[PDB]
Amino acid sequence: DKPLRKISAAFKKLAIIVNSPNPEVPVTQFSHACSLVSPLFGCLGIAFKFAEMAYVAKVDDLVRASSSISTLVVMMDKDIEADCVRKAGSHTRNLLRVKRGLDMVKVLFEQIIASEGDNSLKDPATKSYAQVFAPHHGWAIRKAVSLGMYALPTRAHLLNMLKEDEAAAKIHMQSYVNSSAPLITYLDNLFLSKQLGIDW
Ligand SMILES: CCCCCCCCCCCCC/C=C/[C@@H](O)[C@H](COP(=O)(O)O)NC(=O)CCCCCCCCCCC
Repeated sequence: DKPLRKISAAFKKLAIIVNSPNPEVPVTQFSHACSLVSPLFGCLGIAFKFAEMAYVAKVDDLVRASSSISTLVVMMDKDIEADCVRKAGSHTRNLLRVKRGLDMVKVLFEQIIASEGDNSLKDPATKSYAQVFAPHHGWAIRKAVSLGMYALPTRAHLLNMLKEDEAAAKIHMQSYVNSSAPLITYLDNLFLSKQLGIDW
């Protein structure tokens, strides 16, 4: 019942698996881990419940994909063979949006850690969003998100919703930051090594 701990435990397993040469990452286990992140977006206010749904929709596709597909590589190789990589709703396309979700949380976590003593979430939330999603979300979406900033809870309140004190929240947020880093790099390299790009 400790959402940050579930997140930290799940991504630590992925970081371990992935710090192997030639890793075999199960879609099942990957999408499960990703869904553990979902509630964080809920904790960022009622406007951002919509950001949660947008994230949850992508993760849910990875979940359905995992019923008939073993690894993230196999998933991308299928889409590559059907030439449907960037088609709206393809597993690989959703995979890329989900990777950004993870990065989003990671940078948010960094920004929150680097802004201790500030009880407001506005600066960490806008900086992390500008960095991760500004190059990809259109003007329309970004305007909405910018409006969403006005419903942000306090820092202390967020922590209360995650049921952590300052010290514990810091350890589990830092853990996710540590674990998610090589995973994101691994996911980026999956797209780069197949010349798909990460910008679409
Ligand atoms: C007046 C009420 C206030 C409304 C304010 C609206 C709140 C912002 C809602 C943000 C949802 C935008 C998610 C973007 C959806 C799609 O454009 C993309 C591409 O999907 P595709 O075209 O392949 O179907 N979806 C994503 O990139 C999923 C990313 C989900 C996580 C991003 C939100 C995180 C924002 C954090 C802000 C603290």
